[PDB]
Amino acid sequence: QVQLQESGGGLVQPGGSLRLSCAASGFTFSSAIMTWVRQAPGKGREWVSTIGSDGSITTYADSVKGRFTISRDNARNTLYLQMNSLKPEDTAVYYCTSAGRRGPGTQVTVSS
Amino acid sequence: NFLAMVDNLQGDSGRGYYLEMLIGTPPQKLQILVDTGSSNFAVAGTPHSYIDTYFDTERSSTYRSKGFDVTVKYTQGSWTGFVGEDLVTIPKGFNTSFLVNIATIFESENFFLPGIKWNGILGLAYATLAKPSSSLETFFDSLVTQANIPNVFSMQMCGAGGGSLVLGGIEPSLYKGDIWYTPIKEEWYYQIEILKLEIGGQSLNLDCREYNADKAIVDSGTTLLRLPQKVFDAVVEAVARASSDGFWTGSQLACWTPWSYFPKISIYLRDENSSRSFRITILPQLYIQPMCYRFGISPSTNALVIGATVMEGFYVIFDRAQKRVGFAASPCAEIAGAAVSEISGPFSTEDVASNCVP
Ligand SMILES: [Cl-]
Repeated sequence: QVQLQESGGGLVQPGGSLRLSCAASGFTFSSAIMTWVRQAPGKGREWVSTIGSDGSITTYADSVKGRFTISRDNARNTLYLQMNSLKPEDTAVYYCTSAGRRGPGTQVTVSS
Repeated sequence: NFLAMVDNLQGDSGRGYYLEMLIGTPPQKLQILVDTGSSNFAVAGTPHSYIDTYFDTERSSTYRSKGFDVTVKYTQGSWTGFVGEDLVTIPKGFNTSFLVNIATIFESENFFLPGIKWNGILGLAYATLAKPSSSLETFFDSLVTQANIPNVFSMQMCGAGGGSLVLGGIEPSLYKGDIWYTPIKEEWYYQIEILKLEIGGQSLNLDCREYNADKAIVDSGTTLLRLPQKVFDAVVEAVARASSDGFWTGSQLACWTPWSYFPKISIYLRDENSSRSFRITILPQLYIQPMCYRFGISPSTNALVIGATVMEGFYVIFDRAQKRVGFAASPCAEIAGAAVSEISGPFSTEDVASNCVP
């Protein structure tokens, strides 16, 4: 069975930073396009970042460009999102997603 | 931008309906067939007869190969392509590019046909049907995820006698009257439950299981209304009795100078409330197709396929998020100021089994 499992959220201060991870099993991770999406309270789903299977192509939402870094370690079946200069509006559950499937998510809370 | 998506299809039921797409960096423009009956995005990757251009991966700086290939066989036709990933834009509707899987065809048979104006195919069905496996993210899954649109698309085909593909929503201007929803029974094809076929108000003498032998599906990439042989024979007998042996088998055209001499054909679908059904009805104009005329229904082995013959009567909503398919009569479905389709309901399902799907 395909599994995705995010971790690494929690409570941070404005200006703070975090590393999210997503552990993948049950499919060939090194061949999958991988995506981070988030859902903030009171808003629709918002795409954050996508990374191609070999890691060389990365794309970002304008709202996160220059603050966040997506990356992946294919040998460890792990997807990352490193986030700098966190803002209150970054408060959201973050999901890793591939081929229609998503993990249970991890909550980031940015509080003043 | 759903309003910018109106009139973004060209073509007709015979040569398919196709969308302009821009692929790679700098973008290469391709014309892509809309197929709700499959789940792979594939384009010509080499010269070929019946196509003018193809996607040359060596000219895209953003193309990345996945290092494998895939063969896709249909009953009629097949292709083998390299699998890669590149950035795509849909000029009419989206302000930005998205990263998608793409197969580039280097060998095919009976796939690119004479008279076609497309050079690739956009498979809008579910992950289950993607090749080599369901892990190859589909085009629509990529789009929903990266473009922040609802998990819904809809289609109006206008070429009976182009159209619109609305990615992310429903456009009110594209239908008249009410929308009726039938549940998606399984998420692979758009499989829906047919309860009954009527020809001029007369029901056929068949158990409802026959219509779902082994699946009834909505498929924009199929030209005709395709019916399992037993259903086909019953249909042909009713249409003939209510009005050329080669004509019924499509091996012959039929000529006059016509439509008033033929019955309406109704398909009953189960509503979201299972005690109710509605019916979508096509008039003779949809199935006696001007070409002299061709019969717009053909036999199938194992599927009832609601192809372009029927879809050209309707605005069809593929509401993945709510696991249902919507139907509404289409304003563009008229020939000489006469509607060529109808929808009505509700009807009771008391005398039908609670599950017609085997
Ligand atoms: Cl993928």
